[PDB]
Amino acid sequence: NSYKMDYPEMGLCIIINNKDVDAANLRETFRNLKYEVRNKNDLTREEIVELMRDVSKEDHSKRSSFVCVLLSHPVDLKKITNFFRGDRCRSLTGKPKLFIIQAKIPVEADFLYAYSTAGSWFIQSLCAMLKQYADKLEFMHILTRVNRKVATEQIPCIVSMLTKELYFY
Amino acid sequence: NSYKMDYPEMGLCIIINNKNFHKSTGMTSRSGTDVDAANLRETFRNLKYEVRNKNDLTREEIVELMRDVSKEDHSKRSSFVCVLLSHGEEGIIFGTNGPVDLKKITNFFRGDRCRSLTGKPKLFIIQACHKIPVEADFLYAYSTAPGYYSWRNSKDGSWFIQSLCAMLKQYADKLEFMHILTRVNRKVATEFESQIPCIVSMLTKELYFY
Amino acid sequence: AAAAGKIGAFLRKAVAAQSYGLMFANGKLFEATGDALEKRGQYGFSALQRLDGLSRRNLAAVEARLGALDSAERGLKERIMTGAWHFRHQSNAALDDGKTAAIASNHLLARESRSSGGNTFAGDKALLSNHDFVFFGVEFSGRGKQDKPLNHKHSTMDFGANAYVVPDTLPACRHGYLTLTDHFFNRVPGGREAEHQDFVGSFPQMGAETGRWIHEGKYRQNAPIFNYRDMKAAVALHLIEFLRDSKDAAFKAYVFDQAMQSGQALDRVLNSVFQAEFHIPRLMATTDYAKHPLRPMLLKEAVDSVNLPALSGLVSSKGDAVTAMWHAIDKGKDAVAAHLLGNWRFEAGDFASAPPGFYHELNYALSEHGASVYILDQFLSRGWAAVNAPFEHVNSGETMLDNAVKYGNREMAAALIKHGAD
Amino acid sequence: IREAFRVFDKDGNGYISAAELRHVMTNLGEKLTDEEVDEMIREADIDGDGQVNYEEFV
Ligand SMILES: NC(=O)c1ccc[n+]([C@@H]2O[C@H](COP(=O)([O-])OP(=O)(O)OC[C@H]3O[C@@H](n4cnc5c(N)ncnc54)[C@H](O)[C@@H]3O)[C@@H](O)[C@H]2O)c1
Repeated sequence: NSYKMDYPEMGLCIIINNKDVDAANLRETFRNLKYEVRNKNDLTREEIVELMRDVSKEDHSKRSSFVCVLLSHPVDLKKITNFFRGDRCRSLTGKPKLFIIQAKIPVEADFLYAYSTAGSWFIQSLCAMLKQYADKLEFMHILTRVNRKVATEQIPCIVSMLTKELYFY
Repeated sequence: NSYKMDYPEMGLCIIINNKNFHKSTGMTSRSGTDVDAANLRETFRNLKYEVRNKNDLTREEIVELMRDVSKEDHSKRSSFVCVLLSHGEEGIIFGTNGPVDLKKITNFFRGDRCRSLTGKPKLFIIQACHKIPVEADFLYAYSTAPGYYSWRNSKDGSWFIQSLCAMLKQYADKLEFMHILTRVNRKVATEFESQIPCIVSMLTKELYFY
Repeated sequence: AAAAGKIGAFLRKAVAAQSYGLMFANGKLFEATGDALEKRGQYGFSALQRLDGLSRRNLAAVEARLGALDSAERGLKERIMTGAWHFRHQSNAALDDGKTAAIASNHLLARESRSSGGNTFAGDKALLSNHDFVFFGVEFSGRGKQDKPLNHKHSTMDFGANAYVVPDTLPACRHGYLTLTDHFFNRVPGGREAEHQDFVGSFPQMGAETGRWIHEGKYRQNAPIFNYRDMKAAVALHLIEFLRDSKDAAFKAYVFDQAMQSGQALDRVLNSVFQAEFHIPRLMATTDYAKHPLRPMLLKEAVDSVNLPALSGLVSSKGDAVTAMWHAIDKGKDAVAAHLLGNWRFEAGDFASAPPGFYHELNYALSEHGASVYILDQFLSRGWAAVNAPFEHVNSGETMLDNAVKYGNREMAAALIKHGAD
Repeated sequence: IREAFRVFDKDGNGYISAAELRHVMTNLGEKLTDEEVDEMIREADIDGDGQVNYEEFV
């Protein structure tokens, strides 16, 4: 059925900010979900590919999921997703790897890239629905209501390969 | 909210099936495919759809009939489904004569140019063998990279289509739509893989076939 | 008198050369790997000796990879290369002729009027071009040819419902070649889908090694081929190398204790590690064989591989007559339709709806891609098909002449304009 | 090479040495099957099949 989301400890939520209230908005809303938040401030144009590579080196087996909010404004994710393929990152196997991006898609086993338009409308709606509805609807439906709110007020494009449902409770 | 598919009938279902290909382009025979269109026609016509099967279309016939089905009428229709079974390799569907990009097909169904179909689903099931056009209420579901290496015991059908038809005949009455496409992802991943379908969703509401 | 033996063997050598020159002139592996010969209508003994040169290097290369071996496996290499082998054909056609067996290739059968329906595809005639060979599956049990074949299936296909077992002492086998897998599908089935699950099931954690291990992973398809001389050493010499790179208890349990019982404890060992295949040249004819009916034949394959004596025994009422006729409508079986049109008396009301298992209407099936013109002519000029009625289910709005002009069938477009109007 | 050249004793003449006599000798002297003999005769058939012209087969 759904993903089993009750590990002893919850996965990382490394928020790679770049260049601002949305970053603080994201930090508070993902802290409420009992995550581990790691705010990284402005980086270079090549930034730190080792930042999440070193994340793929620890033991995530006690961590249930993973989130990488790449909030930016020239490094592709193909050289970033490759660290979490599940074979060279066997620790993160059969468990969600969400990539919430706002400014080529690599097909993999369990990924979800919620790419959006170039606080902004996307983040404000994204945090609000998680504040309200993150008790009955799965992650798909919160992304759908966020999809409705942004266009009706230039649209999010969910791309998912998850083999199971996803509930945050 | 939801799409309120309480209109007097649901929309159309259009199936494009290409098996025999021009030898100039250099394509395989691709046998064991007419069963898929048989499953798909019975499955979609089961709910409420008017299935239109179209075997072995050309490079221009695919474009022309879509421009014909786009501008006919949909004011009494609730949805719209399109299915493509071909021998494309890239994110483009190959016609029997020449490759056709997916973008041209969907330009006729935008809310700008298909105001009879606005605020309504426009499903697109693609089974190749991803230059997505962004537009609200669309939904594309690619399934590329077959090749599980069947021996001279040739494959009867195809994993994605049979899984899609199987899970949709019972579950598509109380279990949403994106809750079904994930199960199609799971069944292909677990029971078949000893590459995987993608769900590029831009729907602004939910979809219930009941 | 006895001098006719030299011509009897010289010409049998002569006929085998041409089926080898074809494969070493056409095909792409032999072009890319340097094993190609120049194309010519009349081949010589250059084609035959090239198999000897190519088989030795295949044997030498796997020989060098192994050391001097030990006395433990002498009860393995010597056991295999001194046994008895019996090949098995398993085809659905009529190959008896009373007390002979005229099994023919695909090129010979298609050279003249044929009764074909085999399992060759495009690419096989292009990548390899080995269609002038008669294929067999090997049995290593060494029992009598008159007892039973205990391996009813090749890699995955069940090629027929009548096995034709032949001893490997036949004079026609001396010019074939052996390949440890299918020559075009260089992949052993492994464990989960391999037959005889009661054997592989009892022995786990080597089925992964036998799973999909390809052979000669140099060009990913450059399959090894061995002579008749080297076909017995290689199945055992390769078996040891696979054992050497393996780790289990079946390594020592039933490979070095089966040497005393070379029956079901040796046939199932070699038929699971490898998937053997023998390729006799153009034609194999002998009076020394056996026909074992494995399973009763269905009606579909009695139509595809045209077998009229069996087909006539299968049909009992007109209900099966139309079903057999619907099978002949597809596949373009001209000979089957003519046979059925002489026995039963049909009517246009019979061909009004596609029977279960058929996905097209009568007018579309007659004008399909590979459909036959003879059946179309016998339907139009018999009051059974409406020439100008349009399709109503698939590609609707079109007529038969549209199909003929799309697929480029001048012999069917001319037939349609004549027998009808369109 | 010469042994197989001169083994064709039943020749009568150099160029004309088989006609259809090859069909006769194989099925009368050994136990060859006719379905295979005729295919065997199909090769080397230019209606006279000269012996020397068929020794360029090496
Ligand atoms: N038959 C086998 O046991 C076997 C074994 C190993 C591999 N294969 C592989 O599978 C493929 C199948 O080859 P195939 O053996 O089915 O043959 P094929 O595709 O080359 O065509 C031959 C067909 O003609 C039939 N036939 C032979 N003599 C006939 C006759 N006198 N009258 C009427 N029909 C006659 C044969 O039964 C066979 O059905 C081969 O290309 C080979 O790659 C087959």
